[PDB]
Amino acid sequence: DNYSTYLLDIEGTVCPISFVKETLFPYFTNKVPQLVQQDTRDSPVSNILSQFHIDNKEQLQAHILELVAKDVKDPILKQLQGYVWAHGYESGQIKAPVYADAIDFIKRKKRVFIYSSGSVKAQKLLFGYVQDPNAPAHDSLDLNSYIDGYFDINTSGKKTETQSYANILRDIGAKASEVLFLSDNPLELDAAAGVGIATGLASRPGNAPVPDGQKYQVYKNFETL
Ligand SMILES: [Mg+2]
Repeated sequence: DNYSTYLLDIEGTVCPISFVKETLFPYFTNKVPQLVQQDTRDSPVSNILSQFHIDNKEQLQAHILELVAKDVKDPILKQLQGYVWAHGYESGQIKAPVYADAIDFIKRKKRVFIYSSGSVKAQKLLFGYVQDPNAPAHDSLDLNSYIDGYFDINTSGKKTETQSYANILRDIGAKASEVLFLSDNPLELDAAAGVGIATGLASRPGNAPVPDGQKYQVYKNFETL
């Protein structure tokens, strides 16, 4: 095809932007009280919880819920989230709603890398438990065997800085002209375009509107790519 490699944003690009707020955050916040109130010092979750450095369980419970409500990027929160979400996914309580055409795209393209604000471990977990478009309530699908790599803010830098894309090109080992980057955020695409990577503006139901006067090619789905 036109490109050797594809770089994909997650939220608003391959997954509905509604997933994190309608499903992941509420799932996690509903589980918090039980895990905090049950206090066995020797647990794998107990080691995570101790890294908040708050001994009072009422204060700890309130603090965790505050961090979620204020969208605070605390790595101890992300680990706690990872632990709760892993069990949610493994138990079948949650499934990642990847668009049917994004599933097909990932399965057919030869070189596919993910770049997201979520950590690499969280991305791998999301792509391991994908909702089956043919039967949402049946078993989830594993797309990890179709993904060649994952990038996050820690591995590569901020999504709006050109340098971050230079870091990804180094790790991908591809000429910038051979890479297409798909994202719903124009500021990400602008950063990518600074190092010569081709760009495409993903448009999905629930995303912020696309202004009439805008420079990027718009993709409503990935069937034509
Ligand atoms: Mg996005």
